[PDB]
Amino acid sequence: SGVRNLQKQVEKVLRKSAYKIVSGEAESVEVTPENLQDFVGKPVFTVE
Amino acid sequence: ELLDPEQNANFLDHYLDVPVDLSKVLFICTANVTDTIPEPLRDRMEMIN
Repeated sequence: SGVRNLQKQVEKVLRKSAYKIVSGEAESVEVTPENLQDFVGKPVFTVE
Repeated sequence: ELLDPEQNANFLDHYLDVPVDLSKVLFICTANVTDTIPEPLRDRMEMIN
């Protein structure tokens, strides 16, 4: 019910993007859902 | 207060009142199992295995 957990996720995605900028390849990371599983890994819950 | 990404930058403790600025520190933490750790602490950090 809280938004704290999504706040952790989006943090993680951003900071990985920071690594992709300053040293990584892309000068402009473009997250896409197909890309997403890279950054935040594979889905954990689905079958509510 | 240590592990808060923003509030580590102005950490203070009762002994020496003066705020410290830990923002540049690269903390690391080690736990044998990820389940016992309480949720508010456990939810921030990545759990590599």
